[PDB]
Amino acid sequence: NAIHIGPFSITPAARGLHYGGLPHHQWTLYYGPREMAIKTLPDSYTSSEVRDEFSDIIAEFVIDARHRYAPDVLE
Amino acid sequence: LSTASVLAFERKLDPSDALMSAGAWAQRDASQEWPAVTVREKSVRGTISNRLKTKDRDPAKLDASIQSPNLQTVDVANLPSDADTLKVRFTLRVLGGAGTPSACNDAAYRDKLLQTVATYVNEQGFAELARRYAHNLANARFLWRNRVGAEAVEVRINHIRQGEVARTWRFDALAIGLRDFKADAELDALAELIASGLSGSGHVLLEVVAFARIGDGQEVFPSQELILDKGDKKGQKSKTLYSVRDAAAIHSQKIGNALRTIDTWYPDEDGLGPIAVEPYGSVTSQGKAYRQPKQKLDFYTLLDNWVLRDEAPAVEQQHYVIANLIRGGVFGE
Amino acid sequence: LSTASVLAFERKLDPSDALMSAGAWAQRDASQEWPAVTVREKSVRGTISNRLKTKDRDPAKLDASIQSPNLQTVDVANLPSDADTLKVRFTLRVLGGAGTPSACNDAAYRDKLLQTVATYVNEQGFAELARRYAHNLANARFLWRNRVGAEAVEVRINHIRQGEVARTWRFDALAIGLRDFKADAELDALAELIASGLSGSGHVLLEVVAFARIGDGQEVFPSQELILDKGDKKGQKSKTLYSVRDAAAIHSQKIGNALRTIDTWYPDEDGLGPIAVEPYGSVTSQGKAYRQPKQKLDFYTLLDNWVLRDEAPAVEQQHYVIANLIRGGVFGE
Amino acid sequence: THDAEEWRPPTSWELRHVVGEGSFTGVSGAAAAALLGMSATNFRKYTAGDSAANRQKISFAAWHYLLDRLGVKRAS
Amino acid sequence: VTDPEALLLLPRLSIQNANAISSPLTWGFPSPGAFTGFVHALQRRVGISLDIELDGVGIVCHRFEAQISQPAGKRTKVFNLTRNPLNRDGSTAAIVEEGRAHLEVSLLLGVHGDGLDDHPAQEIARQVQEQAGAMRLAGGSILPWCNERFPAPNAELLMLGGSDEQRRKNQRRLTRRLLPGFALVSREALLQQHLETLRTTLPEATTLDALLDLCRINFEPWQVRDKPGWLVPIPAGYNALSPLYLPGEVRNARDRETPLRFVENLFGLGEWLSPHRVAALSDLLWYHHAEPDKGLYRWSTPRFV
Amino acid sequence: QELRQFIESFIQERLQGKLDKLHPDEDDKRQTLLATHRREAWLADAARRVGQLQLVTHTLKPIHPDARGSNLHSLPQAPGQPGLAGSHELGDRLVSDVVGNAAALDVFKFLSLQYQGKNLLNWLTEDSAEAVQALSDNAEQAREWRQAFIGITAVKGAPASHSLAKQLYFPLPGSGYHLLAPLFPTSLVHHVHALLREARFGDAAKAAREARSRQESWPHGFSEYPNLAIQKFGGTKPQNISQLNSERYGENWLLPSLPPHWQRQDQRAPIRHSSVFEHDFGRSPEVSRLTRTLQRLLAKTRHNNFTIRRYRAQLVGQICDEALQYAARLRELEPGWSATPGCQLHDAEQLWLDPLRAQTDETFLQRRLRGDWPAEVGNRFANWLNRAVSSDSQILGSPEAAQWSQELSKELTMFKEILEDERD
Repeated sequence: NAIHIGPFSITPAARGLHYGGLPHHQWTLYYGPREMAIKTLPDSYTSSEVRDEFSDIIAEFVIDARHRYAPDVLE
Repeated sequence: LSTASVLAFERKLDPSDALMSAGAWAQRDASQEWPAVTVREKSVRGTISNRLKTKDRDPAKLDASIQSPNLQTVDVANLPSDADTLKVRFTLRVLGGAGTPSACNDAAYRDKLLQTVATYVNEQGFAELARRYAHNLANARFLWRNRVGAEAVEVRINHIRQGEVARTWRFDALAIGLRDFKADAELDALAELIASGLSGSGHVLLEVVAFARIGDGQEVFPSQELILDKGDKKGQKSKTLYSVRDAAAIHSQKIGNALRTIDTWYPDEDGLGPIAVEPYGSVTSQGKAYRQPKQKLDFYTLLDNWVLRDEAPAVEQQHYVIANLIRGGVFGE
Repeated sequence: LSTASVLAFERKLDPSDALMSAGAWAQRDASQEWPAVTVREKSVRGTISNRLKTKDRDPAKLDASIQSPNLQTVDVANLPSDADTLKVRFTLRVLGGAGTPSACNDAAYRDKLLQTVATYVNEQGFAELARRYAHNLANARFLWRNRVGAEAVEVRINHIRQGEVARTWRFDALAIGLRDFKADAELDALAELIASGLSGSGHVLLEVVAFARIGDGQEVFPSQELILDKGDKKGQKSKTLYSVRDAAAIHSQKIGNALRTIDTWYPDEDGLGPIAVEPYGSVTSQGKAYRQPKQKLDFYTLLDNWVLRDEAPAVEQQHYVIANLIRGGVFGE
Repeated sequence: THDAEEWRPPTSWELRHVVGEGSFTGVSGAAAAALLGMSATNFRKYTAGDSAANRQKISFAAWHYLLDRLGVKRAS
Repeated sequence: VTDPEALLLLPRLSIQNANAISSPLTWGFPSPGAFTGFVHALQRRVGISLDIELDGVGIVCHRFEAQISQPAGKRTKVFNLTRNPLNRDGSTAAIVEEGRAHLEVSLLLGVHGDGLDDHPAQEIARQVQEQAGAMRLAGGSILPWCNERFPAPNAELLMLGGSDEQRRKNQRRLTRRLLPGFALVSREALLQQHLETLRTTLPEATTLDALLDLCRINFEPWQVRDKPGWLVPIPAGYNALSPLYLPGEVRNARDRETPLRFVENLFGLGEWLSPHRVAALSDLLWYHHAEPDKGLYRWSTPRFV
Repeated sequence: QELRQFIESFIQERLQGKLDKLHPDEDDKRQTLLATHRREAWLADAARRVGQLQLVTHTLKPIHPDARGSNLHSLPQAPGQPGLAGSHELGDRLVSDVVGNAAALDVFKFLSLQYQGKNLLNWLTEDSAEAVQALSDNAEQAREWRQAFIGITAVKGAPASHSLAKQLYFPLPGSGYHLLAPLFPTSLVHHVHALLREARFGDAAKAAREARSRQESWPHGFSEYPNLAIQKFGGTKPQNISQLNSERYGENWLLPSLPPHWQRQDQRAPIRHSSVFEHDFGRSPEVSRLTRTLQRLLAKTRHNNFTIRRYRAQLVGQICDEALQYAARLRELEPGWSATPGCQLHDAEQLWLDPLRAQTDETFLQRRLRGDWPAEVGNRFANWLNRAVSSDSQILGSPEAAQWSQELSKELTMFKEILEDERD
């Protein structure tokens, strides 16, 4: 059950683990082929919770791309 | 007369949070620059080890449950790999005036209580309770698991009157057992000191330092913290150790529970050893309460029979209820 | 009579964290100032080697994934380029009193369990279990992957009675196999020492040092930590090795698991070799439970038949149950 | 590029940079279909991902006009 | 309301297992009502017997150590508890949460009576030290003497005695021993000023004490609106929700010789400030005063600026 | 009177809810018992579980695990102290909890089921003239409904404290003491819990947190509350006291009342290699954040400068006080004031951070080790402030720049006076 936020995709790791007694899965956030992040999120997380677990990294990517590819300024 | 609606006894024998440090044996006289034992984290992977339900025997389901790895993060505390001696230090202040409650609604009840405890001190001193307290300070009962399997435990007690030391005691904590209560001249002198502190005849301050000879790099056991679970959330660190300013520590109430392990008069047995004093005297390890109220040997009915009904109990039960007075509590309806 | 609700056994055979250092062979008698093996970082470019889904086995997508490979930072530990011998040092205490639990509810259950363990000690000593523990100390099984492909392994074991060495054992850890339990005079003396420790007739502390001749600059394998999340704020760190202060180290539970690899009585086979004693004795590397509860040979059914219904199993399974008691654990509802 | 000899149509991943609720423009497929004068289904044909599952590629004029109307490229 | 004749400094008091919650809205430093109760109990125990009266407290909090933890998936914090003994049936207890902490604080106490007249300053300070080293401050024990051998003795400093420049110099040399921490004052006037300049939008008062002491993030006109000091919520005192009651007519009272009332907690704004920022050292003294005609049982520190 | 027309529909909805779990044997008797109080005989249910469980706006429940007492809900106004807050003016929907053990919350629901738009739920407690039509029957059912409504919100009257009720002495002006028993302000903590849920959660706060996650605009800010502690009530059954809902499972979260420095018990700033040479490096997160906030204020106002300059002067004074506190914290953790490599600023940093008088810095080192050198420390602090606050060329063109220069000079003079007075 992958999650698609524009060009970003968050996929689970196809076999979980037991952390602290509770079942967890590793979710990987990719921007296409480039692997951006991995988190270990528990089961009984809704897809919204998985979404705003990675929303901060997505927002930092947006800030960096907006500052890096800013157009020129004439005065 | 009746029992007061409010009744509140401030505790005597206030201990400090016992701090841990580490060093080598035969350097324990110069054990003031000994560095603290710190709390680290590590990772554990285990397997399925608890009892399974009868509906969950199911060998394919068991093999499926094995193949999901079980990982935790665990707070740990160890000695350094070149130090074999754990040094645990706390301070203990004895106040005196054990009879007066901090709150009482009835004035006649508190006056009868004051004359009852005054007659109790008049019949005999605190010397039985003070001798048992000096025993629990003599053997290192406050080293809870740090004493188990230790090679040599040695306790130093410093009575500090002014800014320097007034007197010192030197005990071999493994010679003094944890079961029976001996008599020794240094131990009886220490017993006289704690008795004079308990009688209101002074304010006693002691510094207790215990050296356990465990081994190089071995595990020590400070107190564990209480984390109530974040159930619908991520997995938590499933062990947390108590620390005061990055030093492994035992709780004050843990040392206090270790000190008042004096009750050898509970009606169930006498060979299992002393237990801690409390109303409905109950030890958490056994999960079972000695001094049940269906027998007339718990603290509350003994206090009501001594004060309200003027039925003075036996002298060991008077020791028990006086030790409950020193321990303190919030008693009432 | 039923089993208790809470019941917990503290572990005997407490090992410390094993520390790694490096040096040259034939200087191993002067191996006291050998410098520690340090954990460094290096960069790793990961190729594509997993099984594909076959919904993603299109050649253009495969070449597009190969064109942009991913990169990690990895903790690594090697010997120095001039040193060829890994030294791994830890301490192990044998305590004794293996039958007594540290927690119980029922008094009748713990009395029946105590006399069951007492009858076990009276029929035969701890000689079989301590013989197998001395074997797992003799071969350097606690070097998990560091033993694999070693040229020569030598184990020095020191019984440490006072602050100095009481006795010295020297073992060729490759001559003592990992498969069968032989008989040797020095090994039987070490087994008698461990059995005297387990019976409460002494306080046993051992220093175990292992020397493995691996090669110049070769990779050693310390214990491995746990990583929950990974991002660009780190170095995309995907592997973390365990380390005490500044030294590559092995977890104490790793040495403990390699110590109790003594179970040769599991019903599936015996040509594979010993596994670690566990309730429903399982191997994580094989993903499978030997001693399933469907058969009557797991720890819980054997213990309940031995204690409650007095069905004493075979002496091999009695060794297994008492080894599980020595291992410790939380047994109950 | 404006040169039609060197232009290639965007893939679905490149198309999701500008069209979609998670895209950087924040413009849904229905609004982007209404910008191009199409239906939502004919525009969702562009956003499938593989050439087998009824997916055609967007044209040169429609792609550059969409980049004009989203405020991404000026496309004079 | 009363300028003290001299000032006593309880130098470095170490406290273990003190109460942290102290209020149903705050959890940090304990309320100043505990310190006023401490100086009143010290006046009861050793103050009366020396022809001395004690009036107020200055507190500076050299160090703080809460027994809390962050539960690994949330930005909030939970409290660390202790294992109570089992019930009479031996089942379990009822978990009621308490918050313990560790404190290092100094106390500044004012005196008006015959301070240097009947007794010298040193013996007064020494017996007040010996008295205060046997009780508890805020629910937790006063931690007794450890290898801090240096900071033991007090300094009974005459307030108005000497030249005024010499007064500023001796109060500066007393403030030299209280630089590590930061003193605590009441900020009712700044609360009222922000309340009146907020009431142009809406006439509410507790929303002010909410909005005074958080990190207000205002958007792009991304900035953080800020107060110049350390603004904290404090329990402002006690306001009665019931009339006066006689000692006997209420059951389960603490004493049947003392009148009772049912009360609610007044909450206000305090301020932690560096002790060099106040020039007169008698400004920091927290007095508690009763207005028993109505419910106002207030602790504050008037005559502060 | 709405019970004859609309309260009949409310009782029919309650009967349909009670008969949703309706079966032939036991559920038929349950539907009969619901229909006995479903058309007009709800006074029987009010006699059963309507007035037997009543509570006030401040329950004495959380003061202990089980403390016997009456949670009175009085004191609707107490604005005596004009420097405090609390229950002086609640006003906006002062809620009440059902203090007790009554599981019959249907009466608490029916108190508001006809309360909105009808006088039955509002006049049923007292003045039940609308309850004559609210019963929908004769005088017996109306009398039972009026009696249950009167017994619902009835005050206890006879006061009862407990051992577990926090009885406290308060001293009087020159006389004895008063006994005090604080109640737990359940309505007040529920009001601030609703305010904190509206601040922390909610769609406006989510939109503002998105508009601050990126640097875009939104025409209102938001609020963040660090160090909110959580306190639980009761345990696994958080309804022994009411107003503790399913999501509010004993959840009482508390705002911080902390001292300024919470952590760093170890000496975070030693005289190291990178710091002993450059003593004005500012090894502190709070001092660095304050310096960044002071440097961010660079614009000038046409009419806000008259307060903005005073605010900047207060910020500079707070920065100087933080520097003095950092010097004191460094002086508290210097047992051996010994020079090491990388401590090349030891003429100024080792003098201003000078420990107690060592043997090397003896009386013979009365200008080297025991020298009161506050001028060099003040010059280094002024250089660090000028590097942190670089004034513009036309910044002093208005009075704000000259006021900032005078404030920096006065703060440096006060720091030099404190260092010279503390220099032996």
